[PDB]
Amino acid sequence: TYLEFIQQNEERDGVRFSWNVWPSSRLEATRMVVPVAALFTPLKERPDLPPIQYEPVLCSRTTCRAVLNPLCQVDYRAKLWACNFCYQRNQFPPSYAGISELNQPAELLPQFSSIEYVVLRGPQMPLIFLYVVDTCMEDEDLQALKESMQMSLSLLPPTALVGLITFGRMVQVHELGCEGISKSYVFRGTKDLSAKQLQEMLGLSKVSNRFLQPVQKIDMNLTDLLGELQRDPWPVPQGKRPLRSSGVALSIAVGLLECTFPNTGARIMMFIGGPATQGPGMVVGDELKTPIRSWHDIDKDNAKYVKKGTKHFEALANRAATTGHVIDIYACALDQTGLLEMKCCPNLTGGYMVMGDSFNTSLFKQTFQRVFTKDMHGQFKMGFGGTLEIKTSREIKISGAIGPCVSLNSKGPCVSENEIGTGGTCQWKICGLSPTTTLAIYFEVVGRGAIQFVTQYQHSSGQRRIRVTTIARNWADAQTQIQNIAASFDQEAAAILMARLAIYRAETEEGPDVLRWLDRQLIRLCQKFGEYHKDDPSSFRFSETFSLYPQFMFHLRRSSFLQVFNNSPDESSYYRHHFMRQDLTQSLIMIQPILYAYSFSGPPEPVLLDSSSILADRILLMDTFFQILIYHGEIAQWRKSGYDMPEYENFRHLLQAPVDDAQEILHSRFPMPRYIDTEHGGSQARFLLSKVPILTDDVSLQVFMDHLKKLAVS
Amino acid sequence: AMGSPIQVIENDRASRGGQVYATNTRGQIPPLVTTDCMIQDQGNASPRFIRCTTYCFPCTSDMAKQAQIPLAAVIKPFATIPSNESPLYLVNHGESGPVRCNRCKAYMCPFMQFIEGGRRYQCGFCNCVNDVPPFYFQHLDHIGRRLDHYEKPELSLGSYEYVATLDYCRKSKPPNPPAFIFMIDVSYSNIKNGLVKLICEELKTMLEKIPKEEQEETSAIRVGFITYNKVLHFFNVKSNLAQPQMMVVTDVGEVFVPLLDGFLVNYQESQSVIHNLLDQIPDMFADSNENETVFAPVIQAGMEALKAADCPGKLFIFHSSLPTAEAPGKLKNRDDKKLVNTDKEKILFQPQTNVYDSLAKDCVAHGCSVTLFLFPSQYVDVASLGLVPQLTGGTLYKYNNFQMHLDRQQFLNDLRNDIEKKIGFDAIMRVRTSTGFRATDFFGGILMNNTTDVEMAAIDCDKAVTVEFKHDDKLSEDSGALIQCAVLYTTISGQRRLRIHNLGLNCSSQLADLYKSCETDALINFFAKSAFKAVLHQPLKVIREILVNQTAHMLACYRKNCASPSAASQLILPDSMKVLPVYMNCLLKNCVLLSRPEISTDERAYQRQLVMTMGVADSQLFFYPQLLPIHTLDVKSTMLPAAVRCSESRLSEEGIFLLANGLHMFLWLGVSSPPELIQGIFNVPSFAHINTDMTLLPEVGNPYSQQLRMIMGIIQQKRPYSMKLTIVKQREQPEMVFRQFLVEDKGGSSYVDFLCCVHKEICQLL
Ligand SMILES: [Zn+2]
Ligand SMILES: [Zn+2]
Repeated sequence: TYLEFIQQNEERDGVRFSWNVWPSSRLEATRMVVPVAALFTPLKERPDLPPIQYEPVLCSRTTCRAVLNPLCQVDYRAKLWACNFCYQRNQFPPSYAGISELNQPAELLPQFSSIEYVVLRGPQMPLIFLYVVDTCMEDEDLQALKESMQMSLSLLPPTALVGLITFGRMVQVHELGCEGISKSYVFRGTKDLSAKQLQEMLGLSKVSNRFLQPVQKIDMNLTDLLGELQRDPWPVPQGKRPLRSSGVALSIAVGLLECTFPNTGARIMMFIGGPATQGPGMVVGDELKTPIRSWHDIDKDNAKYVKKGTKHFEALANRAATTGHVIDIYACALDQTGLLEMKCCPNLTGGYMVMGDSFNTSLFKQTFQRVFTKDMHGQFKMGFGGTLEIKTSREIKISGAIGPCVSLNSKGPCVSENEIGTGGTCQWKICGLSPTTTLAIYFEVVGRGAIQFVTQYQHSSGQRRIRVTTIARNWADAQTQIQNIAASFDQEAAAILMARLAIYRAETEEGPDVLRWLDRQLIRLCQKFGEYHKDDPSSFRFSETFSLYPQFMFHLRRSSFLQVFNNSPDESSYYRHHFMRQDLTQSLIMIQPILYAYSFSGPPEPVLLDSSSILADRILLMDTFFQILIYHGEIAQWRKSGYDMPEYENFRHLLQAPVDDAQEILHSRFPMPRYIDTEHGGSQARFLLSKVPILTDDVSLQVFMDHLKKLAVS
Repeated sequence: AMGSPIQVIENDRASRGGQVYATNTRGQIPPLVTTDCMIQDQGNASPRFIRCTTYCFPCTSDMAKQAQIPLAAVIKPFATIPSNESPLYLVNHGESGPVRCNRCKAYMCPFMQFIEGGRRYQCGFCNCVNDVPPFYFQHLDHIGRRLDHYEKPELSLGSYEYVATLDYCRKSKPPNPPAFIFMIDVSYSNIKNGLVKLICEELKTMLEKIPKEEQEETSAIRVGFITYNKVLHFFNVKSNLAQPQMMVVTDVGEVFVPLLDGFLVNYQESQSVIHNLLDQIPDMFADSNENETVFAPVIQAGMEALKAADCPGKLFIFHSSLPTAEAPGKLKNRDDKKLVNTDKEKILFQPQTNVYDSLAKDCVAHGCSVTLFLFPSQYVDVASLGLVPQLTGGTLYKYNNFQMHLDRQQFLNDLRNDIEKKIGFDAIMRVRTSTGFRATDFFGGILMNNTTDVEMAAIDCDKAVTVEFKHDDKLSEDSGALIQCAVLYTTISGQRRLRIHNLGLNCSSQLADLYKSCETDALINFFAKSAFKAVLHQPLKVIREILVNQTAHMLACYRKNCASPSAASQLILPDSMKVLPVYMNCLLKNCVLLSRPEISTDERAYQRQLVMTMGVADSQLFFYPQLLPIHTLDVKSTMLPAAVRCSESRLSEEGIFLLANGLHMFLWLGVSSPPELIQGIFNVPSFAHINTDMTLLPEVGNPYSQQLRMIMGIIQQKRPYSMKLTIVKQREQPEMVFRQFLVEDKGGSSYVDFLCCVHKEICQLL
């Protein structure tokens, strides 16, 4: 089955291609509406694999330099192997000498198409966690945030280096381990600073410090300091906002590591409780009379701080990426914090972006601890400073990537001229990644084709490692075997890959022509792979490999990811940040939420995301990735009437049945979603009904297909 | 054969010491500053507060230009009134504030003639007529004297105090009590020479002695703390702390204060937290290897802290060496000889950067005063460092080549003194005169933006301002010349207050009365500050010529207009100016006006600033030292020994002497000194058994050592700076430094040289 080919390749190689059979010519590849592209998750969870304890054998050609893999022919008599990418003849290391057809090395076995090596760099470096704490928040939020920070401190390895920066009207870089007296370095929260300046002013050498010190040495001192921290002392006048210098404190945070520990793994965890009011990075004015930017404000050219503030964090984000450090942003506040301006920091590095109402909620405390999830061996599920290089067969050229990445602008034979997204390169830099981290690579065409994904990352516990993934797909003559190509179509994966593209166009200067282009392709795909007689819309039918794709486009073009004007600018940034970060499975849940139905007549079964599925005798469980909603059908009266009564044992289990699954999702999912319990006529029923020339308006799914049906046949 | 300075001082002491000087007469001439006498105010301001160069003004402008006698007053407005003399009263005139002339704006004083049944008073200064306000009215007697003339001190006394209503305050709001901020230089220099521990260790004890009035139980002055070594270390010492915090500021280009609360706190509340800080700071920087420091930012910060607290204050800076670190106020080593015959010498006595003037203006605008304890060992540019302490009205203490085993006691005594000093803050002095003349020039540790208001950030009991008058219109020999010095200021308890000084002076068209009413000690005071201030603008050969020619022009005018006819071979001097040639000749011998050989530019700049703040009692001594014979000293029956002329001719190889001028105190020992005395004072057998380098106080000999210790104590009594003792063996010793204080010797030209020099140009006028 092709559905088993997809499931077994996503599970084995962490890859999911839009097509598993490629056209043998650039021309016919262009006419296919969805390009040859794949969702690659470089560190996919795989407990079946051993970590191989030696260096990967590499192709001796300098321009190729690929890794030995099962697709490489082997002549055990001559002790040579031929690289399947450039065809170079390659000798073996003398330690392999005893290699034979039956006792071959691991990297050649097809079971190990994806494999991980353990490198021997020689320097084992500790992890660095730099806290950057906002102190302009009620004593509730700060006291809870101190507990979340003391908790994270307990989970870090003993050798890890911790560092504390706090800010408010001022910015303070604290000296740790300085006992008998508490001392800190202070800077005006209104003036920018470079890393060289900060290196001099703090009195540091070039390239443990007094500011970054091991956990085991300073556990007692930092927890005492953490517990003694109190709010920004400077008072806040009426009708005014606190002077919060978030842009400056981060510029000092990035610089503090840039001149002490460059080119190593580190997290700059910035916790903010409100918008930055004292520039640079200034999000909004200090007076409460003016409100924070709205999508209509920034549209009317009426948000005078956006362009200035973003360019600060923009340049700040590139500095951190070029240095090799992660920037997390934990932003809890009853209003916007400026995530739109700061999104580049967790987007270009591998940082997390966590939103919230307040740090004293079950939502935030739980979400923050999931960051520090440990694996089966007590090591964090984090990796740092990753180089993702991609080699392709000489008939394929890389367009570019989309997701948490920064181009290394390393040209080569695999780089295409016309590039897509973060293109013009064969290498990307991912500062912080997790098993879930998922990019979108885009390819171009000009007996199997092959692609290799090599990822060198710094695993926790300071062990340098290299993750190698080598995949192959079949060549096909599209003038003779369209059917063989259309059978390999991955409608699920092709849906995300296009949404991945359509949202990247939404950040660029391009406007609502995205919907216009998004439908131009959808129509093209129906005309090519659709069964129909011309101008007979009713005659048109879908293959079952394609039927779901138009419904995916429907829920995408009407989703939050492209219709921002019902959300805040920070919300839209929160959504897009996670979507271009997720594997296929969770990405699908985002676009088309999953709706389950529970009733006395049968087990829980997924149902259509339409108002027809809303029935009086039915409990619904909706799952968009960011919220979990439970809807009681007009069952609501059975609930309000209290049927606790021992006679109705079953009705007590029907109410409990969807909640029991909801608690399961409320521990597994990393960005722990908002929970909603509502019912028929409830105030919060709004969150369900809403989730239930240009091609069409906000029209139902049936009319969407009808207009699509009659266009594809003409 | 001229009357020596000693002969004049002891003469006036004989005919005026131990007598009550009652200031009840207009043109009354007070005794010399060198005559210990009791003083009763009786209507005129005491000569301890204000003295004049002439207590009888010339009535017209041309008459003053004839005599060329500078008309000036030396106002020491908070001078220490002795315990046995009547103190000032504080007058409260209700919500209205003190009664003032509507046009003259002079305060109600005994110079106000009440007329018309007491309903109106005529002003004594501008002869304007005012309506007596209803709450202050009283009938008048046959004379007119108000019934309460002797009851209300503002109507009977020359010196008293007023309560200042809110319209006399910044922002029209009751000011806040001041704050002391202690800022310690912690470069390797002050670490090594053990300075840091001492200040800190010694500081714990000293804070207790912070000034406070009798009416309050705890001092209202708050205390702040700072350390630095090219970087600023602020400190948080809030009361609710177990351990003091530190906040280090590195942006020296744009300094700021990182705190408001926990900085400037009440000592008695934060006592344990402060002692915990002072215990640590020695260890904290014990291993600092930093030499470069900053300076102007330190003043920049302590001033900013005071503005942030909306309060006046005083900065206690303890500094070590030349500030070189790249920052505002960065001073270079610029000691290059262009002093004589250059026309540009004025540069050396001026600060290098332009910021120290602006910085000083900012401190005075916010009531911030800087006092500086400098511990140099090399060039420092006293012209630059001390400019802000001078303009802010603060003091400057320089300890050349500090060594702990010697200069410790000297520094601690200067430091205890400056804390307990009776201080007023955010002060502005205004000197109103009667009709015919006005104050036109001011000299002192002051700053002035207009031409009438004399702004003093802080002012103590030792400060003194010299004020010059010029002629506006013709005065009246009937009414004479009036003076009213008013000092508005804020006290150490935060109250707004006016201290008033009234002085009447006589007028006459007869030049005889003008010369008959002159004071030399005050005339010398003016000429020094006039010449010292002119150092900044004109070559020194110009300044010395002006002083000489004005002296001869004063004496010739007396010769050609007053003296009964005498022979041409005689120089004729008035009794008021018997010693004026001696003293004037010593001013021209002083290193401020002398030449490069063997004297640092720092030493010239230090003395140039010291004199600028002096009262007449101090300016007299600094220019003519006191030379006391100790060998001939009576034993156990001792007042102060009689003084002896300042010359090597009055020393004996068998003698022991004590030279002091207010800042240094020398003990001189002849080669044939009686070994009996050397044993009873130094506890060593012979003369050759002493060490000059061991100038610490000796103590053992009961018979004399106590007699020598006793006379040193009474010399030091009235002296604000505690003097650096320096012991001199007679021959081939550090006597060269000593000989410069023998001011009647040659060294420039001697005394008899300048007399003969005066008499040539007194006849050149012909
Ligand atoms: Zn190759
Ligand atoms: Zn008047």
